[PDB]
Order: sequence, then structure tokens, then C-alpha cells
Amino acid sequence: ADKELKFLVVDDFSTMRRIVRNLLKELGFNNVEEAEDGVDALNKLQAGGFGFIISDWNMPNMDGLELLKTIRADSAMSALPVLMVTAEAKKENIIAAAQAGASGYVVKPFTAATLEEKLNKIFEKLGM
Amino acid sequence: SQDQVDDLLDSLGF
Repeated sequence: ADKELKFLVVDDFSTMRRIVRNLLKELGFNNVEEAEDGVDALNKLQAGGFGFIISDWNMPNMDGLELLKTIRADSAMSALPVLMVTAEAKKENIIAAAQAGASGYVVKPFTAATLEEKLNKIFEKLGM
Repeated sequence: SQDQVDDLLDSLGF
């Protein structure tokens, strides 16, 4: 996948966003922006150019699942890669993610090596 | 159930 792929990292917790941004940097992905919830994410997505989304499950105003479904049903953004982040792997949340078309699913906290595996799984499936 | 979860993730390519 291109080193310059533009990521949007979505989480209401600023520290987690910084952590994810820094793990991405460690993997060679420097083109990264932040959003604090689904509403803020959709506003930033309007700038165009975004190539990858990493979103937390639980956020105010619009949570991760709502954002995922919105992107998937959007005329322009429907195929955008979306990695969902959760606090705990639960059958019901995994299946909710599957049903809505999550490109990936990962439990926080995660290492750079785990992030890399998950991104590579997605790149491989999408031929990126 | 842990194993149903890991299998579920595997089947989904997650």
C-alpha cells in the first residue's frame, strides 16, 4: 500500500488518537489526520483524499458502528477501508462489525506489529 | 466461546 495513504483516526480520547497516529508513523504512514467522533469524522472526510479509516467503537454524537454504516452506504465513500477498534472482543460486536462491512476488527490496546498485521490483512484483501 | 470468537474472527478474515 502507498506510504502516503491518508488515514483518518477517529476516537473521542485524544491520547488514544495520538497513540494510533504514532504507531502508524512507526510503520511509515505519516499522512494522518484526527477526528473526535463520527460527526467530526464525516466533516473532515468532506475535504477528500482520505484512503483509510481507523475508528473506535464508542463515541458520542455518532459512534463507530454508525460511522461505518454511513461510510458503507455513502455514494462516494462506500469502499473506503475501515478498521474498527474495540475495548473487548465479544461475539455480538464482532458480528455487528461483520454485518456492517468492517474491513478489519482489532482490540485495544494493540502493538505496532498487531496494527501492521491488521492493515496488511486489509491491503491484501483489497489488492492495495 | 473464546474459541468460537477466534474462529469467528478467522472466518471473517479479521
